[PDB]
Amino acid sequence: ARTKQTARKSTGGKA
Amino acid sequence: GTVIPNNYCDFCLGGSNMNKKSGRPEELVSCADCGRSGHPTCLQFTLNMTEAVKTYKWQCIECKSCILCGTSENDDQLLFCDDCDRGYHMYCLNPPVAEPPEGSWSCHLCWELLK
Ligand SMILES: [Zn+2]
Ligand SMILES: [Zn+2]
Ligand SMILES: [Zn+2]
Ligand SMILES: [Zn+2]
Repeated sequence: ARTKQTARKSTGGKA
Repeated sequence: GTVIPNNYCDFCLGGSNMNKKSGRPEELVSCADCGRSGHPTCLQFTLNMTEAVKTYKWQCIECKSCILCGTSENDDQLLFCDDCDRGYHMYCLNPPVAEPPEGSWSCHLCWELLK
């Protein structure tokens, strides 16, 4: 599952 | 408010006419609150998630607030639905949840609609 925290960490290319 | 969707993807800088990562045209999805945009594939969304996020006022990761209480507190506890990307605090669910599940977790709105 994703949380905001884990999602931030796995989508590191977002500006 | 003063929001206007950005016409470029935060990840690859391409517009909807050309995703620079894939080399294909691809629509952008844009945050309802801040206007930042991304190609769904750059956001790593499935195709069905892509369709879902276009049906409501989707928020980007930074803006995401809990559907149930409206806050953006406790990022470590704000689950994102794996079918629609809406955010829900584990402690706003009933029964509340101690830890993010392994593998997919989907929200009650999606459970009602798709099952
Ligand atoms: Zn892109
Ligand atoms: Zn946003
Ligand atoms: Zn909440
Ligand atoms: Zn959902």
